Amino acid sequence: SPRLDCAGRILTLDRPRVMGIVNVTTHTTVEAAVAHGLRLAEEGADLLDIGGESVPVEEELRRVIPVIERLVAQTALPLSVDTFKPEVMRAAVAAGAGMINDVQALRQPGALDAVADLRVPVVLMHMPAPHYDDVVAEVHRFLVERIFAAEMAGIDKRRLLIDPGFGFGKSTADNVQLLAHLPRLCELGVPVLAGLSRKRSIGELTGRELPEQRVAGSVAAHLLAAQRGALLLRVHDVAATVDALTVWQAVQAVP
Amino acid sequence: PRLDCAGRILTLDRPRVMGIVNVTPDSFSDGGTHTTVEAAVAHGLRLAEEGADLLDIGGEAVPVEEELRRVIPVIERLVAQTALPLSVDTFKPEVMRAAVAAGAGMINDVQALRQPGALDAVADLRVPVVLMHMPAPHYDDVVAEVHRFLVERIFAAEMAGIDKRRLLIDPGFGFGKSTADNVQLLAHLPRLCELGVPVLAGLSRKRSIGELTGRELPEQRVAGSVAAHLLAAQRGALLLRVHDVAATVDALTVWQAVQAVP
Ligand SMILES: Nc1nc2ncc(CNc3ccc(C(=O)O)cc3)nc2c(=O)[nH]1
Ligand SMILES: Nc1nc2ncc(CNc3ccc(C(=O)O)cc3)nc2c(=O)[nH]1
Repeated sequence: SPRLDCAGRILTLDRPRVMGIVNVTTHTTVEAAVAHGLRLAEEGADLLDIGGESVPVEEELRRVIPVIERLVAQTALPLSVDTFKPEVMRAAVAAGAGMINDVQALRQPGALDAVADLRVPVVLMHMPAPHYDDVVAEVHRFLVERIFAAEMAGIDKRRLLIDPGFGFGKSTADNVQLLAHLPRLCELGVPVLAGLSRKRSIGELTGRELPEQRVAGSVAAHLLAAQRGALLLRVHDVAATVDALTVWQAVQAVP
Repeated sequence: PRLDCAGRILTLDRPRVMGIVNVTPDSFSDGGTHTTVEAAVAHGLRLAEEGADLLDIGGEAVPVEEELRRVIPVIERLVAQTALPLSVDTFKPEVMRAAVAAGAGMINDVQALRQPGALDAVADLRVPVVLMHMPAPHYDDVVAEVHRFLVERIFAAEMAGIDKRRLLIDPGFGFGKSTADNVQLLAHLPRLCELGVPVLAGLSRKRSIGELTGRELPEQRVAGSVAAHLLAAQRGALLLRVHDVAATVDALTVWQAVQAVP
């Protein structure tokens, strides 16, 4: 099973794990984000993903660093930094972040070299909605190219995670196709992370217009993603996703 | 399966949702300004708005006269205010007959027509019937024992003149079953689907869900129940008996979208 060394905090993917979303978009903003990350840790998150973007590096650092510093001291959970900027990647890891969550899959100038030096795990996400002749084949080809580019830069394959990037330049039909064909992405030999949390495609499938109305559909999408091979799930609704996976694990355990 | 619920058709081309409507004073926040009937009707209407495919009305040891007093006015009001099929959750043939006369289109029987007169009552009514298993006792093989019991009740119903096409079966999750027995039955649910009759599963906010997730209160068991019901549908169940209708509907809709991909 994949064993991820998140700067000393081990994340073991022997079973699907839960990555709690901590959005940090001022002391009162930092305070709210830290309290939320603590709530998600109590709800059974296996990892916290800290994001301060959607902006200049120094602004992104002002938001993310105090949250990383406080959460690394107050929780024993691995911490992920959601950024595509190499200067943020280096500074966040210096602050205590144990993983890089990169929507740009190390395509920003200097990201490859920055991460090669850090020895933390890295999520290689797909983001190009454009027309796809075959979204599954195109996402697979892109992810192969990024795995190889990371390996050529000196990043050990065992530090890699991949992600189809649900909702990034993808129609509802493209997202459903990627979820249904998720086992094809699991053949790249690297753990797959799926993030469908309260996303527009969940809302379109269920007719739920607002993010918080999409919890039931998101918990179901994440259970299906885990059934189809995903080993990490990026969610807002930690306790609910934990309960869904626990029930499924009990059923799956029956010989 | 196409179930004719006294004129209201329930098509089981996909897993369907049976909304739980409990007609008991205890089931509602007793402020003291609403009647029990009024609260149960409003709840059944809310579940219909949430996308329930059928409502299951239950009044229950409850004396038969009190059971009738609870379920009948609720059935009369819901049959007029919704187009959904209505199930009556009862083991008493007097309630079965009266509920069908009031507008109920299905009988949901925890006793699988074992009460004296239930076989006769159902044979005459020509409405679908749920045959549930209820004996927690020690089981040498809970799956084999539940399967045998259900075979015997299907046979008994057919021998009484009840057309096989009007039957549904149900493993009775939580009825004389440990958490381990319930998990075993859910995991081995495809074995029950081999009997050629639609399978109903009800794990809604049940103690076993609470034990699996560490959720002490019924209302904290929603996520675990929605997951159990999705797994039951993946494993062959065509009907799901739930409190959390909108949430179960959303889970099944996402799964249907994924399943539809060739
Ligand atoms: N690795 C990873 N990181 C992410 N970071 C932010 C986000 C947030 N992105 C959005 C994209 C689309 C939508 C949408 O509503 O479709 C909402 C948020 N997603 C992910 C993701 O899925 N994977
Ligand atoms: N067909 C059918 N009807 C039912 N009626 C009442 C109930 C309520 N039964 C309970 C049994 C156990 C528990 C529990 O918490 O274990 C709660 C309710 N369940 C069903 C069911 O599963 N199937």
